[PDB]
Amino acid sequence: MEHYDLAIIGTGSGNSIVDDRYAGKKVAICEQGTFGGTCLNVGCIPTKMFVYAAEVAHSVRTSARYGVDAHIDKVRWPDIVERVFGRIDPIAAGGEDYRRSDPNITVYSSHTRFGPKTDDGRYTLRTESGEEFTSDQVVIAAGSRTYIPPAVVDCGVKYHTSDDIMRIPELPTDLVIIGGGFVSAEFAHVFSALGVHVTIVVRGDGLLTHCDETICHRFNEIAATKWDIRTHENVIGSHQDGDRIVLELDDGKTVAADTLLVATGRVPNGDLLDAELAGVEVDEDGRVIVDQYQRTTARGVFALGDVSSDYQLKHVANHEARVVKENLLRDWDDTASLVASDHRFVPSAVFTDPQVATVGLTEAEARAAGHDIVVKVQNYGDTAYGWAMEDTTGIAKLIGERGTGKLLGAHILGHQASSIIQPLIQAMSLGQTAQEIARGQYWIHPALPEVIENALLGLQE
Amino acid sequence: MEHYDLAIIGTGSGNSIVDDRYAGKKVAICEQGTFGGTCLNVGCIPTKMFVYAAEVAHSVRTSARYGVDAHIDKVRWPDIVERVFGRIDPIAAGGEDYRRSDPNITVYSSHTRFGPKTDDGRYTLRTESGEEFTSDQVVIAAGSRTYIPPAVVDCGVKYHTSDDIMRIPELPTDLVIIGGGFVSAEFAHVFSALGVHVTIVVRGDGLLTHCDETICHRFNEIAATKWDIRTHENVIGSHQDGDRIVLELDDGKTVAADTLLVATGRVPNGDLLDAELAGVEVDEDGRVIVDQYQRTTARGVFALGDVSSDYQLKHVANHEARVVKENLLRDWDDTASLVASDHRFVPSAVFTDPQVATVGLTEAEARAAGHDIVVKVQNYGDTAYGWAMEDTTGIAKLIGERGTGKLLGAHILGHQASSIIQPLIQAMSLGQTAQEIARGQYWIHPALPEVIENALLGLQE
Repeated sequence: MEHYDLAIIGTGSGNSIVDDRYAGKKVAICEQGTFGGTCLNVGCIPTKMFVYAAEVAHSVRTSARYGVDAHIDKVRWPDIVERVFGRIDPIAAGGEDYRRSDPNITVYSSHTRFGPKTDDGRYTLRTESGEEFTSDQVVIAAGSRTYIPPAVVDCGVKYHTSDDIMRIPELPTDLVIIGGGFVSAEFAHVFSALGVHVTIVVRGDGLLTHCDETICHRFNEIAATKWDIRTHENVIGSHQDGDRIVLELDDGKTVAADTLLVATGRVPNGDLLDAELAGVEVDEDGRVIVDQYQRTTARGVFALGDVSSDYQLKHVANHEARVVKENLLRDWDDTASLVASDHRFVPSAVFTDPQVATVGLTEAEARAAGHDIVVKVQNYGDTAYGWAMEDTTGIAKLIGERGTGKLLGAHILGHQASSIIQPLIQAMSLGQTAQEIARGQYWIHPALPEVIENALLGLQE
Repeated sequence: MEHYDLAIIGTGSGNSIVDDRYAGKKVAICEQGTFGGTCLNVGCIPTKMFVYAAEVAHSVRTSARYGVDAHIDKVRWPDIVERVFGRIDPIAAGGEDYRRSDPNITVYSSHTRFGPKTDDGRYTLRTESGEEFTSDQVVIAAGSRTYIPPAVVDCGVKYHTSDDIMRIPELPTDLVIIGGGFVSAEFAHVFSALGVHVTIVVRGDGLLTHCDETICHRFNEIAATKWDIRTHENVIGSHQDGDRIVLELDDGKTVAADTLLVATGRVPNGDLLDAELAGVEVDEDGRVIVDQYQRTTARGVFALGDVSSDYQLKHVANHEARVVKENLLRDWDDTASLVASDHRFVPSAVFTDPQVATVGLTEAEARAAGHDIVVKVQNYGDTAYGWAMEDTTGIAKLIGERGTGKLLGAHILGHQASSIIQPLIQAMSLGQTAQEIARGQYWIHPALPEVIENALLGLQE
């Protein structure tokens, strides 16, 4: 019989768990699909890669705006796909040899359930891969999986999410997109920059109704002038009609396009473990119960982001991986000095046209929290940039508590959003105020971040 | 003869100093070139404006690397120039009435100069503009003035600096550029992106020998391949030969090109004021002497910016104007509440191909300060930005003191250098330690600012 000291499933951040410290144990990291979890092969890392191809293919489109003329000539879609996913296929087969070919660890193939605890209290793990093995401690990453509404299970039309549409063999002539959220808004810009009309069919009223209000506003009012935005219009079902896919719409007006897309949201993958038997709560989501220290209800076993966090992102996953790989040594005894995850302020970034990056709380949140607010919206304009790009619609909305000047969540759309929210992230996370950032440091001028200046300067303080 | 409560020489930042507070006094100003100083009319706002047109004209050139095809098609040089200077011609004569006619002030013309103090100790100021008036306090902005070596008085060939080469009627077919002193080599990229061979002729050894050593190195060793870089070889004399100008070199290398450029450096403007009579020392440079509080040697009179400071930039000029506009009221008595400028770290940004941004001290300087250092080189590469863009040549130099994990100057070159040094600028200003900044906050994954991540992570701590 085989038995390890520590086990892992997903390796989004689960490959970061293996460190020194242990260095002399038996470890298994049974990964089911490509080593890297959801991070490198399907989720965060593989995205944002096509984005630069799209950004060049968009700057050529907008070249006329800057006294420049440029032609698309030809689109090397095969070369773009091989440049993106020809980079992460051998590297994927690299973090796997880390824990297969190399000694004190051994990894197997897909499937990793849970089994009844042994009489001596150890954790049982089951592969449907003709094998069963127990261990002492097992941490679960198991990434996340995109979710398709029943409209696809009533037909069988070929569907694509973030998992596969980046490796589609051909560039469509006309594309359908459904979903208003994180996973769906990137491909709209990414593809439309490469010469395809996309047809957005959401389930609410507009795109991404779970972000900033005064950012949803001016993202709707630029997405309308590029993509076909159908509002509610709940897709009732689909029926293929030869070539060209046609979905049936809530108001009868059936919509047609070449290729399909879905990705309305994600769900964690804790259910597939049947942890109900091993005394672990999963709670419908797949989220798997944890706490501050990512500690579940069973001993020695833990979980990480996506599968468990309240943010399905890799930075929170890395902090949770930090506390996981650290807490298997500072035993569950001392709830102090056991090191807890940072589940305060986190940034989210959706790279579309234009980019968007948010952090902290929105106006609705702080108004529901009872504080009086000094919100400002700085136009990507009055800076010495703005006019250099003829940027008319880019904005950075910054929220701060009055009296003291405590910034509480920024929301920026326009050129350079992620590398502009980062000063605001730094100020947010560790006891920085607002004026401090404003007139306590130089802003190079005419550097891009100058917006923050007029974003912070004009506040109450 | 007249006497005012406040006088000014130049309104580069002089339009911002008179900022309420007084609101009910008599104020006089003196403009020689154009109301608005060098920022709005010649310096910061321009130069960097054409840069985005050039950067689009460079992304088209590099599109081939990313499975993209794009054409140079057309350069709308007249439309670019009118798009640039259609912003600073009416606004210059708009922000000027802001501080000249309305609502209780009077400003005069021509170059002004100090005159002998009156018997009651008041400052006399002389405009060659027929009229003369004195005052009680006078601030000197006088920006900075471009400097041409004697190399031009031995020829008479048409020469261009930052003042005018952006408003040249046509775009040359082959261009020569001289000057390596002040951070001038922006126009090299700006023009070469628009289809003209530029010929750099320095006076030292390489381009801009007053920057970081291991950055001058890897910037010269890409500028050699993109632009025609002629090393040292002091031109001295010149002789124009029709359209294409040919300079005669001491070593025989006659250089040829259509249009010329002259950006070897700038010098402060204290000499032309003959302020020597009104008791203010004009040091060797021609500069205006001040100190922490921007306090010169005569009372009530002050100076700010490049005309007096040791930094020829507009952000430091605006901070010095910030302290100035307040210190004209808090008399020299309380030197503790007379408030001082922040003259530690200052950021510089040179917008070329690619951009570059520096802050604090370089490695040589910090070695001259006696600290043992934990320098890191991030390489701008294995991060997800360079991983998606095949970014090979961008770099980030981070300097830090050992033991505690301090910091002594960041230096970043690449696509996004100005808007990435700003988190590092904020970290510099207020005692954040490398350890704190690294994993004490979230950094968006996958996103450009991840470059800072492994720049801080891969350290002694």
